[PDB]
Amino acid sequence: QVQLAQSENELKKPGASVKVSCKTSGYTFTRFGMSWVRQAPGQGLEWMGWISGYTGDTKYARSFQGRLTLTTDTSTGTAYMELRSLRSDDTAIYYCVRNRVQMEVSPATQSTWYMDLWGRGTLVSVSSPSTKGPSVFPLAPSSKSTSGGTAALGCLVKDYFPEPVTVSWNSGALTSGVHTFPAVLQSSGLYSLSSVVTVPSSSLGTQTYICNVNHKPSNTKVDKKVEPKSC
Amino acid sequence: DIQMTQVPVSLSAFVGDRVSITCRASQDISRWLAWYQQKPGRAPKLLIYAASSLQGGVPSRFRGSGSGTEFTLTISGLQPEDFATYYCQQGSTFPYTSVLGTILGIPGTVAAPSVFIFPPSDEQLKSGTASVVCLLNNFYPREAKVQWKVDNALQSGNSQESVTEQDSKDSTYSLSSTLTLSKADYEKHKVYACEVTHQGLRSPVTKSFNRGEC
Amino acid sequence: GAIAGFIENGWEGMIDGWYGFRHQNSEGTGQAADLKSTQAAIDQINGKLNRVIEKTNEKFHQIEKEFSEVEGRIQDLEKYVEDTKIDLWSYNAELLVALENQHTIDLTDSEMNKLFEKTRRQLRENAEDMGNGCFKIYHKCDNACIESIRNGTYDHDVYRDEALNNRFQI
Amino acid sequence: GAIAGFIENGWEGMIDGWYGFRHQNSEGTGQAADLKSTQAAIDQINGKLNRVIEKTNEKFHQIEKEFSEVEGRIQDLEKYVEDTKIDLWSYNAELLVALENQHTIDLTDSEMNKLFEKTRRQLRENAEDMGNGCFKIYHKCDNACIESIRNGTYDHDVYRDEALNNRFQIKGV
Amino acid sequence: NSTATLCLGHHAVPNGTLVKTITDDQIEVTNATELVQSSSTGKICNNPHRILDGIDCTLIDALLGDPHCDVFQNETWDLFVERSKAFSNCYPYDVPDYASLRSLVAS
Amino acid sequence: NSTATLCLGHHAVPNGTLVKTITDDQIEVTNATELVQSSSTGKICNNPHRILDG
Amino acid sequence: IDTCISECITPNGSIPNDKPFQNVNKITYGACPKYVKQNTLKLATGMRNVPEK
Ligand SMILES: *[C@@H]1O[C@H](CO)[C@@H](O)[C@H](O)[C@H]1NC(C)=O
Ligand SMILES: *[C@@H]1O[C@H](CO)[C@@H](O)[C@H](O)[C@H]1NC(C)=O
Ligand SMILES: *[C@@H]1O[C@H](CO)[C@@H](O)[C@H](O)[C@H]1NC(C)=O
Ligand SMILES: *[C@@H]1O[C@H](CO)[C@@H](O)[C@H](O)[C@H]1NC(C)=O
Ligand SMILES: *[C@@H]1O[C@H](CO)[C@@H](O)[C@H](O)[C@H]1NC(C)=O
Ligand SMILES: *[C@@H]1O[C@H](CO)[C@@H](O)[C@H](O)[C@H]1NC(C)=O
Repeated sequence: QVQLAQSENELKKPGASVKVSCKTSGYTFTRFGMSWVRQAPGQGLEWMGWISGYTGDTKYARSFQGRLTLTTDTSTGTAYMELRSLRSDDTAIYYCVRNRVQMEVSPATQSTWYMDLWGRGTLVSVSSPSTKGPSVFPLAPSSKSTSGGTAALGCLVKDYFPEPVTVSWNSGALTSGVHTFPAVLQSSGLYSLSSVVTVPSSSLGTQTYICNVNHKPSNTKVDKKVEPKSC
Repeated sequence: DIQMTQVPVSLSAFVGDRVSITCRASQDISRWLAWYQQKPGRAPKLLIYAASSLQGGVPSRFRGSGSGTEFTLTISGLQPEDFATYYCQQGSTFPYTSVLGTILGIPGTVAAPSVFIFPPSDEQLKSGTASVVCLLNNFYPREAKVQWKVDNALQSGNSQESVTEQDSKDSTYSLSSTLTLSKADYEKHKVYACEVTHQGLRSPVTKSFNRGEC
Repeated sequence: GAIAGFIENGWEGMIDGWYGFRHQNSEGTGQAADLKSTQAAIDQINGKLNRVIEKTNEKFHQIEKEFSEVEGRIQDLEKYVEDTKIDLWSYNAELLVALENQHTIDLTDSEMNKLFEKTRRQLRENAEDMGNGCFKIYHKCDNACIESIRNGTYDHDVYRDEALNNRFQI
Repeated sequence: GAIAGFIENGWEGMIDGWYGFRHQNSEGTGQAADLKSTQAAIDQINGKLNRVIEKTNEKFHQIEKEFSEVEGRIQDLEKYVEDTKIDLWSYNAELLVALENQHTIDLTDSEMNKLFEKTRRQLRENAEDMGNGCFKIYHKCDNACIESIRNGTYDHDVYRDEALNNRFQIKGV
Repeated sequence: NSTATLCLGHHAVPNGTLVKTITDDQIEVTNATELVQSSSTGKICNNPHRILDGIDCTLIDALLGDPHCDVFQNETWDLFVERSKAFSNCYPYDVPDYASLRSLVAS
Repeated sequence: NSTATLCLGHHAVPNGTLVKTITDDQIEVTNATELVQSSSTGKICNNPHRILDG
Repeated sequence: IDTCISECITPNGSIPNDKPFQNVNKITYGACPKYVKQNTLKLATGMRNVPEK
């Protein structure tokens, strides 16, 4: 089995630099090349550069004229990328991809010529504020028995940084009707998101619903409950 | 550098339909292009290499065509797993270049949104900030207009929306608009409401709430 | 146990690359591959291999090429047209590989000579061409000195006085 | 501000010719084109350009190549014969240009090396190949001396003793 | 010692492949690839082209509507495959310019 | 100066034409000429051939 | 007929289209290699082989 194990997600400030690594497995690191491509949130793919596992020769994109540097360690067989002078725009998920064959003749009619093997990806976040845990708030069902037939309740995960935040309901018991929304960037530079679920109105009084929020960067594990407010 | 141009950018086709995606090159590529599939929340996957060669495990409905500078990807007999974002890539010369890509959505039947309103809780007012949210559940198509109204006072430069990706069975969308103000600003007005406009509704439906009361 | 260069032979025991170096010095013998010249040769072969298999001649409905019965004049023409086509393409195929092979043999021999001249240029007056694809370096060149030649950072002025002394004085 | 030769570099600021010289001496820097080597390369390109266009295929009455209606067996043959013809000529065209281009690139690179060797022959033991397409001339070579190298009248014996002393010295000759 | 030796060389293989050039019929090289396909699996791949097996029917028999060829009514194809075992089982007929009609319908 | 430097070189262009060879699909060259006619005036020349309009 | 994938089809069965030429059959369908009379044409993918080590 062939695998590309990447390094953990990183949080950095404007300026400075990052060094993302990518450990190779199941194939000879030499006799192959490595490409690096990134994807900004909601945007398409952007090719950054390529490096030979055999010769060490590099090919860079015009955008990364002197900001990107690709290096390699033949033994142990791992590949690195270094991006200097970081900006808010550089916030993206960075993929490491096996791309070309080296030390042997191979035509472009082969899958190996193209970007054959992808890594899971590595998120790097460039922002000025420090790591901060989320603030969970209760979202109660309003009005007279909501619509009448179906009801909705939720949890508001507000003010946290950086992404991601995991959320589940009743520790994975309640899945149907659940809608966890993608996070939105605030003016302050912090992230916020909401998670909701549709249930029968009759179940509000009898059934109990718990949202389990997890934020690994700040190590914040919160379990909050919501039911109709006592007016 | 070789600029790649993907034409459809956004696309809607129901299951069992045939759909065509185009990629035109700035220069002669001569067959050496590749197509990639990227499902939401996952990494890209190689679909076909060269002009037409399918990757191992790829069905057969996907058919690649082209040479020189004109290339196309067509998907026949659409299935739910085929709905993703697609990218072509030239491998003729460095620098290698991907594209803007084509997003694939599912057009089912028209479904009106379930509009709900939720006031800010008492824990939130302690922080000194208060947020109002208008929730739209399970609807199609995506283009839906949302406007906030505070005691008949126009809102602008104070709200942000978020949309979910297409879910698995009902094939509809969900949206959440969120308006945020300080405690001081929240204390000035009584009536708060969100007006929604969508193809499923004949008239804009309004869910509202008055402050001080539930 | 003298070492020999590319003129008389090739090196069977060499897996790291296509072209390389072999040395004999104060710290003993050694060997190393030249990776850039190796990949350069391969890149060229990839290029022509790609061109010969570029274009896919996609053909659908064509004329009949086999006949169960004797018809006459039109049949003879159909047979002639195809027989003509095949002979012409068979010629093109025979010629193409011959031209490609000759060129491949030349460009690979060219890479060897370019590497030899690159090295000759580095050593300047500190060495002499023994004629068998080897250089007699006229100064104490330890393993680090050899690597500097291989990675292209050899400074001849450092060893010039020592070398010129060993070359001319008898 | 060292000068560099032809190895992995070209000279953008060059209008008098295709190949040339660039120098650094007592009287400062300078540049000049080599006209004969330039014209020699061009003469060769003219030659092959002439040959590719030397025949004029004059053709008059031919077969029909477009058809308004579906006829049958004869039509299919006429289409096949022409489709075959076009494929064979399209191959010949693709191959010809490839072979001509490769040769043009080789003969132009060859012309550069011939000029380098011609110069190397002139200087004899009065200079050394620095390796970047340049010569280190080991004697005071003013503008007139450079000019003599360029116009092929350089007498090495005149500067031999001066040069050999500068080349082979450990401290004192 | 006071000197050193530096030799330059290229790799070789115990037994290489023979190829042809403009001057030589047989030159040994370290590696080569075949450019002529001479082998077949013996079977026809049902993908990517839509293959239609005629079995006992010919294209014309199917066109006219021979009783045992009724399964081919309104049938479509990319390649129609005609078998040698095929036979006619209707009214005896001839088709002047058979080849043209066969080619026409096939297209 | 007691010494001098003499470099040999060739000219170059800010932007050249791409051509094809036996090994390369795209190699930049200083100059090139088109060998395929792809344009027409849209009109038929009455000379040198005697043309008869039906 | 069999369940598998191949662009080129001949009366002898399907054949791979990886090579530029083929010797199987002048009759073809799809993206096929050009028919030639030769049964073998070897293209050098390496330098000339010399024996000593
Ligand atoms: C010949 O080339 C093929 C393809 O690059 C390679 O797999 C094989 O190992 C090579 N053989 C030799 C002897 O170099
Ligand atoms: C070349 O090798 C020497 C050691 O012999 C080392 O000091 C030097 O840094 C190397 N240069 C490069 C570019 O690898
Ligand atoms: C070459 O140049 C020198 C001056 O540097 C001049 O004296 C000599 O006559 C010239 N020879 C020719 C043939 O032009
Ligand atoms: C392969 O090795 C050499 C290649 O030069 C040849 O002489 C020998 O006969 C061959 N042996 C076999 C067993 O093929
Ligand atoms: C010259 O051509 C390349 C592509 O062939 C182009 O990208 C570049 O911008 C051009 N340079 C100038 C100075 O026009
Ligand atoms: C292909 O089939 C024909 C008969 O149609 C036969 O004559 C020929 O020998 C076969 N060739 C191969 C390579 O199977």
